[PDB]
Amino acid sequence: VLSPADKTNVKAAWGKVGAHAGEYGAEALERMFLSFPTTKTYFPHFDLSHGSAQVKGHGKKVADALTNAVAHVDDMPNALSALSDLHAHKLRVDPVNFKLLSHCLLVTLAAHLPAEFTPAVHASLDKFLASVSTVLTSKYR
Amino acid sequence: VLSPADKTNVKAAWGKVGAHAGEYGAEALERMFLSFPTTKTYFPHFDLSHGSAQVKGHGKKVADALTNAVAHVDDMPNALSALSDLHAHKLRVDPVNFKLLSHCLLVTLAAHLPAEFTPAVHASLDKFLASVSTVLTSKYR
Amino acid sequence: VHLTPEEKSAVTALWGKVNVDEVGGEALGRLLVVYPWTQRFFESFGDLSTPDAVMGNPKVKAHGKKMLGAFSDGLAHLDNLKGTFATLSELHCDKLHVDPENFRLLGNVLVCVLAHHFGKEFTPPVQAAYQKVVAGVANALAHKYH
Amino acid sequence: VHLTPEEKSAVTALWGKVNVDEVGGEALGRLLVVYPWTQRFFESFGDLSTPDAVMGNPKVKAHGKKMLGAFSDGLAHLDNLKGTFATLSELHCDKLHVDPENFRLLGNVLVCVLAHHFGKEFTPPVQAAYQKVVAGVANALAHKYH
Ligand code: HEM
Ligand code: HEM
Ligand code: HEM
Ligand code: HEM
Repeated sequence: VLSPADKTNVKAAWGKVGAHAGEYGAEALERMFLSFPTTKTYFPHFDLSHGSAQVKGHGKKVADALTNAVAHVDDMPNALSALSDLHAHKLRVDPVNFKLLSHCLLVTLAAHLPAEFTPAVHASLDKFLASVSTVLTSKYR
Repeated sequence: VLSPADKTNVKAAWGKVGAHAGEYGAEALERMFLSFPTTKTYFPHFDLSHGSAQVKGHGKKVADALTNAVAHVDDMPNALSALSDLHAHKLRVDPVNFKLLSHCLLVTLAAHLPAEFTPAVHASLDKFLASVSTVLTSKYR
Repeated sequence: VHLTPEEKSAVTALWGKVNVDEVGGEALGRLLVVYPWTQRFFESFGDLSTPDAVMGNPKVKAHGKKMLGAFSDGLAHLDNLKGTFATLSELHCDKLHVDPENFRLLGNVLVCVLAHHFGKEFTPPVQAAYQKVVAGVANALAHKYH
Repeated sequence: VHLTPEEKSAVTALWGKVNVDEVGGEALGRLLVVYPWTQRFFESFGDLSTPDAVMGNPKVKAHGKKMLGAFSDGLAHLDNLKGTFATLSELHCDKLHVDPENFRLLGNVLVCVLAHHFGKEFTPPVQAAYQKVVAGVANALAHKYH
């Protein structure tokens, strides 16, 4: 349950991130791969080395999904439905793994948003990413 | 996301449990207290010994909440709203603790429903209790 | 960890009644049905499309029996779970990269299976003893992560 | 656990730049703001009603400094985290009954605080080194549960 303040906070953070979003998505992915090596097995066919074009491209996809969620924050289950089907049914992503990427996304934002990453905005961002994660783990069957 | 089969499965299990529901609620609580001693600190003012009238009474409350959820399965966030406010705002229940009670509720059902606790119904019940838990941890602020 | 004599009594007495050719397959099977991402580690196992297919899949049954074998070994070595599970830890952590939360999940499934099979006999103190056992096994299996 | 020399280098170099009078309060404060059930353990602390009240609460600041003291001790004893955290484990597990997931949460908050303070300097390999450290500290603090 995102409050009006949470939505304002998340929107403001998205705004400051600006066109860096895809670059930041790739950085979050890299951080996850190095900090949490178990997550690497979902990408056996990716080269995960620093500067990998595949990780850059995927970071952009991840960023685009998250901004689609922000833009449709009052109906995330609908907006993220196809993506939740993919991660659960086809990829079989362990639900624990969403917390790990969500943490890395926060760390990435914190490392790039000194003014905006206040305790309040940190809280709002954690709730948003938790909400996105809840939808993304909602389709196991 | 509960499927039509999940709802049928959960309804059937509730039906077999019948008027034992409150008794089973108390048993689940006792199982949690003995298996997971950290949960005991939320009830400092309860006597948690076997046969405690307070645990019996609380088991009935827990059972009544769960059946209210079953009866309103397509709108659990609304039905469980007051309860989610209580557990988050007033009680400050650690979200981990919902998984522990949910497991104990399953064990209780399994120990009492030999015909009904099939792998399919087990799956359906786990999803239901996970859904109830998602609502009950949805109100932290 | 450290079980009391009463808890060790509860565990060993129940375990002597367990069908070790069946309970393993039942627990592995339920794990794959209840937490379906775990099927990711069992792609070679053939038909896992329905609960009935999973439970009757002979490879699931065979592998569950091996898995339960390791639990039995743990039961006989409660005060040295780390040593008992050292090679399995390397396998599950370093080779397979299974997230250790799934070790906890399988343990809890095993608990549900024991509850289902033993009914009233699986009392709350008996369960509490088993919860210490599966916690210790999951922790030892995850040692390579720590 | 076992950090490589490069990881130990990454950790110690960064840590020497940390303001140990401030980062602890900042991390404890964010923990109480971001995961508000944790305020349950801090009822005597007075005003925790808003993020500003939490962050400026002198008891939060004082206690965060003690907490970070223990992290520093862990940093100096990486190959014996269990011994270093034995008394704190008894306190947090046996006396306070804090669920060990909250140890992981505080560690990750500390990571976010370091990222926020050090920016680009907090590179992905630096973070990975810190994630090993906070994982080891959480595991050692939770030893009384295992
Ligand atoms: C936390 C929020 C996440 C978001 C917003 C997200 C988003 C996405 C998107 C947009 C795609 C591409 C979809 C498409 O091509 O149709 C994707 C693919 C994928 N994701 Fe995620 N994801 C998330 C978490 C995760 C996690 C935690 C994992 C595993 C640890 C994961 C593993 C994968 C894999 C393996 C693919 C397919 C890559 C390929 O084969 O091309 N995702 N994700
Ligand atoms: C998992 C599903 C759960 C359900 C359906 C549930 C249901 C309830 C209900 C119906 C009440 C009484 C509400 C009222 O009196 O207005 C209650 C109270 C309470 N619950 Fe839960 N609960 C759940 C989980 C938990 C967990 C995991 C904990 C802690 C480990 C917990 C701790 C408490 C406490 C401390 C009270 C107040 C007792 C008192 O002071 O009288 N609950 N719960
Ligand atoms: C938590 C308690 C567990 C125990 C005691 C256990 C035990 C075992 C044992 C004894 C083997 C046989 C190794 C051999 O053939 O020498 C095995 C193999 C295997 N386990 Fe588990 N296991 C556990 C959990 C898990 C979980 C949760 C998963 C996946 C979600 C898993 C996935 C596998 C796979 C894929 C193999 C086959 C490896 C191979 O043959 O190459 N295990 N396990
Ligand atoms: C994970 C890393 C943690 C470390 C390194 C740590 C460290 C410490 C230290 C050094 C003390 C002072 C003990 C003394 O006065 O001698 C302390 C006290 C305390 N800690 Fe933590 N702590 C951690 C996590 C937590 C968490 C997550 C919580 C609650 C959510 C918590 C709750 C408390 C409380 C309530 C006290 C005061 C106990 C008392 O004075 O009676 N700690 N901790």
